[PDB]
Amino acid sequence: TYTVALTGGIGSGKSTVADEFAHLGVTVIDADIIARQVVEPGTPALLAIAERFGPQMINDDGSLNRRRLRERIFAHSEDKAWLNALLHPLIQQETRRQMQASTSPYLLWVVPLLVENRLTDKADRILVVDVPKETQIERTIRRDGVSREHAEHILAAQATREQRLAAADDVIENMGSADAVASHVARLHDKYLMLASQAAS
Ligand SMILES: [Cl-]
Repeated sequence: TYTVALTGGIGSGKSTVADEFAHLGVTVIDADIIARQVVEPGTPALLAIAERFGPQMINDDGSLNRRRLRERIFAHSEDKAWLNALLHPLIQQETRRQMQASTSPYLLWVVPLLVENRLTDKADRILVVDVPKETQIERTIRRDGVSREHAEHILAAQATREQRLAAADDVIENMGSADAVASHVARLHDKYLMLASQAAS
């Protein structure tokens, strides 16, 4: 199916742009959403994690205590392989299920932190969600609880803003009034619908 890659640095806010495409009926595939789904309350994988490592892995509301799991892996790198063997098949299965269940004219792929292959290996078009560097820093602090200096270190190690803008086919600035961002999404949606029709001919 016709696929648009949604990319953006940490602190771009790109998940809110993805949500706007979802509101227009577009299937959104996001590895971070899928990874959370496979360890949701009541899941066999969450049970296995808690039975191995302890009841602190489960919050009062039944969900995974993510910090407790990161602490376990930080103290015991030898458990990474077990956790991968548990979760990887589930993530792959759910990714493929979501792809096969899609009936929309095109798909939006939310590009993860790790970019080690050309985006065009999966995608027909690349949409970058751009914000000023100061905005990236502020949004990273507020979402991850890191210091400003830590945020700067994270950003310096990602692709630069100029590199991301140059690689894009389209750019959406995730700034200003939310209604204008949504109208910009709607315009890009129309472009992608037309490109999907052209590709299908
Ligand atoms: Cl194109």
